Amino acid sequence: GRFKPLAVKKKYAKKMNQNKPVPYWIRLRTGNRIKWNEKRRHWRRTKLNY
Amino acid sequence: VAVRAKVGSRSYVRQKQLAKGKKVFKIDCSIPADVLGNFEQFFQDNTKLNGRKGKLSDKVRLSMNDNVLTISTTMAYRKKYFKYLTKKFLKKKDLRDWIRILATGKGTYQLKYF
Amino acid sequence: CPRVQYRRRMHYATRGNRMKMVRTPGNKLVMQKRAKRSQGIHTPWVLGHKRLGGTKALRHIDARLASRHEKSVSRAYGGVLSHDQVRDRVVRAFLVEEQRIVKQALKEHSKM
Amino acid sequence: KMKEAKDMGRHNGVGRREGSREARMPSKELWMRRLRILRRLLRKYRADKKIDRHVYRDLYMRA
RNA sequence: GCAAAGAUCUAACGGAGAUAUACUCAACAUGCAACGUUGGAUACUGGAGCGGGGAAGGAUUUCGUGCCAACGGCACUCGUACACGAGUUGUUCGGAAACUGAGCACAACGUUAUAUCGUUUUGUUAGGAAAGUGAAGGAACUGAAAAGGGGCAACAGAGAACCUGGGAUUAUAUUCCAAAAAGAAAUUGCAUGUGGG
RNA sequence: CGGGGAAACCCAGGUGGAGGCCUGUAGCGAUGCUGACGUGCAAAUCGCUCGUAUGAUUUGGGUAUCGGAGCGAAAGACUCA
RNA sequence: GUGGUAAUGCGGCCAGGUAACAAAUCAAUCCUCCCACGGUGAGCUUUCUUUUCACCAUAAUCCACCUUGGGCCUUUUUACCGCGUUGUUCGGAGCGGGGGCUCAAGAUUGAAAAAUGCAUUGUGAGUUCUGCGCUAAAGCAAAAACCUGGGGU
RNA sequence: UACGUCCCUCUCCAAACGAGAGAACAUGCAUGGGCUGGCAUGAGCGGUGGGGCUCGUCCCGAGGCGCUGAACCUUGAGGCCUGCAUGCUCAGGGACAC
RNA sequence: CCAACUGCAGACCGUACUCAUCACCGCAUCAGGUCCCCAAGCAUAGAAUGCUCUGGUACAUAGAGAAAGGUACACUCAGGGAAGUCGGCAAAAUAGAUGCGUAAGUUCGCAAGAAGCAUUGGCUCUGAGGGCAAAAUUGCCAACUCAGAACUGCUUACGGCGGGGAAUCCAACUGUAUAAUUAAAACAUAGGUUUG
Ligand SMILES: [K+]
Ligand SMILES: [Mg+2]
Ligand SMILES: [Mg+2]
Ligand SMILES: [Mg+2]
Ligand SMILES: [Mg+2]
Ligand SMILES: [Mg+2]
Ligand SMILES: [Mg+2]
Ligand SMILES: [Mg+2]
Ligand SMILES: [Mg+2]
Ligand SMILES: [Mg+2]
Ligand SMILES: [Mg+2]
Ligand SMILES: [Mg+2]
Ligand SMILES: [Mg+2]
Ligand SMILES: [Mg+2]
Ligand SMILES: [Mg+2]
Ligand SMILES: [Mg+2]
Ligand SMILES: [Mg+2]
Ligand SMILES: [Mg+2]
Ligand SMILES: [Mg+2]
Ligand SMILES: [Mg+2]
Ligand SMILES: [Mg+2]
Ligand SMILES: [Mg+2]
Ligand SMILES: [Mg+2]
Ligand SMILES: [Mg+2]
Ligand code: NA
Ligand code: NA
Ligand code: NA
Ligand code: NA
Ligand code: NA
Ligand code: NA
Ligand code: NA
Ligand code: NA
Ligand code: NA
Ligand code: NA
Repeated sequence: GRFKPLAVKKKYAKKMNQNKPVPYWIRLRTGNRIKWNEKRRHWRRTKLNY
Repeated sequence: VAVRAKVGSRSYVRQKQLAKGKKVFKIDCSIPADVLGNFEQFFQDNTKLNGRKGKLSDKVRLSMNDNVLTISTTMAYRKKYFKYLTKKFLKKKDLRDWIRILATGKGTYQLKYF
Repeated sequence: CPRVQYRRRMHYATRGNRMKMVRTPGNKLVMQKRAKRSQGIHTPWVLGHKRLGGTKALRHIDARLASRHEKSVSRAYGGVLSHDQVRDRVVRAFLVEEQRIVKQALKEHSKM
Repeated sequence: KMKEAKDMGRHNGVGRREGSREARMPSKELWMRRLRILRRLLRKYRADKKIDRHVYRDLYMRA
């Protein structure tokens, strides 16, 4: 609801920033191995719980 | 409430009367402007007085002048009544479209176009 | 008919969260908080605990910001005791002191 | 329409009553109404000096 | 097998989702089924509601524009899905600053091979010297009087100075609005004039 | 408050609103159908019927007592399927 | 500091008070619903319907100053009788009548405020805060913060 | 190649689905009329009614009487009559046989 | 020194959305579970039950459609009426309100809604029950309830709503209690006694 501590709010903000896909030129770099993010999170599948 | 009612008393309905000073209503038919005779006949034949339609005696008088129908009475009426009767007449003569009634003054109705 | 909601972020019907229904100039029905009241200035509890005459029942900030007349009276012990209690104390003081003086004088006159 | 009929007393018979007599018209309300009427009348008579205090007190007790 | 919670019909727009033929052939007998929005019709919930707000829990699911591979156990032109871009405004609202409660246990002391143990609100630490500044007088210093150490524990108890209107958003509002503050108040700290003293 | 009686007391009409009182919603439970389901809607649920519903009542948050230990209107019940 | 016979107007330390506390009964204001009068808009209209539906709003904060419910003052003194509640009671420890002081809750007049909002002003029922002052071998949390007085300064 | 058979379409003595009995411009289908049956006297209008209201009249009133064995329904999972009346059909289409 | 006036200043964190037949827990968008506030009209005793204005919704795969056999929160049945079965299991059955009437037993409180009999619609009328404004008199007005009468009708016709009686065993009573096969006669209880 409305109440949360500022420390918890900042942790949630960091997670929101991390939840993004890989930019396209990373795949064009030389010797590249990354295709998908593979650390994507969905609010309905896995819970952070903090 | 103070006196119990009876069913047979619905035969006579007594309309309340003013203390003094006849009230006057006016209906304007300039914008729609023959028909005035029909309208006046309809009003004098349909207006109710104390219960009965048509025979209104002399407690209510009507007149048409300068495209304006006038009603003078010493009997307590409602301005809404002569809007209801006019809507009735317009429906019967099949012109409820493109014509409407609007209050203009404190005691006057006015016809208009849509 | 219309239905209302809480507006001050506390949603429980306790003795401190009392509300009233108000119709505004804009033709809507809202909820406004009802202020808490006070019982007023009283006589001491062991002496009867009666509400004192000439004093007003004011809450915290009102009592702080009001003037002295509202909470006291010009007599002695104004705003603490009532008129009958003051009269009884005056009479008791005088009579007890007189009895004490008489007894001590009698003792000294017997001694001398 | 039905309310005017019921004001004339038309649909309130034995076969239409469904709740108890006290549920429909409680007896405590009737008693309070009657006793207040009687006390008001007695006070008015005493004020208008039709009866005296001696008669008033006896009537007040019997009411 | 996909049967609890009664139920949908119609026209016009939209869309690749059609009125999709080898010909003969007027047409039916050779392109079925299903989708969104708007209008109309018919029903359901029935104020202990498939109504409008909050706590715990969740943490961007909110909003707009697109998209329709996978997922929404049938379907989709639609989505709490996917992509991009945005959104949360306070002297007074809730908390803290600043109360105490059932309670907890830092210091001190004691005990234990071992503190990672015990006592610690029935006024109340500890064999126990736990007070650090008012007024002062002749700008700061100096030191009289005050038994019983420090702290936490209630977003429903105590406490707590603000209300309406808005043509003000795509999404926030007792939080935004500008000199005619749309406006009208209340309260706190420090200063300045007036009056009284 | 009315009537009776020598007296002790007796007969009657109102007012009032008591109780681990009664019928009955919400709530808190779970008797029967030995119903339905029994590769379920569900690792205990559904329907009707049933117990109680001012009290030894129901419920939110905070706090306190655990592994040969805790807690128990006592069934070897319960202590994160 | 200062008026009134009075109830009571007005300009360190110590003792009390507010915070601060159950049930039932009965009865206000606010709000909701209904009815009666009007005004404005829309619906029905083969026939009937002086008709059916919707709307008619007033925040906080402030001035000035009538009701009804408690407590009290002064005057004239109550013969076991009087007062009073729906209800279980009050009186020489001061009933009732006359005149007053005060408290709580409302009403009214006005400033705000039409400059706003939308396209009137009267009855009856129901519900809160409020008042009616304060089961039991069960008997109604505390503190901060604040208020008044007694003294000295 | 021919004879023909099956599907699509229509009917119901058959029928879970297949299979069956039939028709294939045919009173075949549709609507209406008449019959046979069911219920029980329609909407509307009008001069007996316990009572009541206003000026011998004029009105409010449950019910009753008349028009009125009226009104409505009657083949549809499928009653009758063309040895009763009209309307629609306008080269039936496809696959096998091959 | 005291008040108002006036000037300037008024810091920190929360604030989107949800709160559930899709946003939380149950492996899931699961017929299970989850605290608080506001709460309209009519019938009616009514927060029972049925229907409706405002707000919300047409989402839970659909179409055609007479097999047997099933499930149901769906019904009827001639004559008989428990003969069925371990056993009236299951179903039926009683039913609101008002008047009259009510046994044995008993801790005098109850048993008791004991049992049982009667009435009830519609319409048109009559009587009783009050207030404030000037007298045991005049006007004006509100709100509903009860009782009595004439006329008239029934196909006994929404929903909702106890079947009753005579006995025996056990436990005095209200309560608790094996979450997921046992709700009892078990446990508790007031009362009684003993011990330190
Ligand atoms: K320790
Ligand atoms: Mg299958
Ligand atoms: Mg299926
Ligand atoms: Mg199934
Ligand atoms: Mg419905
Ligand atoms: Mg209900
Ligand atoms: Mg799918
Ligand atoms: Mg979208
Ligand atoms: Mg996403
Ligand atoms: Mg609080
Ligand atoms: Mg605050
Ligand atoms: Mg929003
Ligand atoms: Mg019971
Ligand atoms: Mg055992
Ligand atoms: Mg009460
Ligand atoms: Mg057959
Ligand atoms: Mg909610
Ligand atoms: Mg669910
Ligand atoms: Mg209801
Ligand atoms: Mg039979
Ligand atoms: Mg028999
Ligand atoms: Mg046998
Ligand atoms: Mg049975
Ligand atoms: Mg028992
Ligand atoms: Na959290
Ligand atoms: Na009684
Ligand atoms: Na269904
Ligand atoms: Na403590
Ligand atoms: Na604290
Ligand atoms: Na009980
Ligand atoms: Na079973
Ligand atoms: Na099965
Ligand atoms: Na919000
Ligand atoms: Na069990």
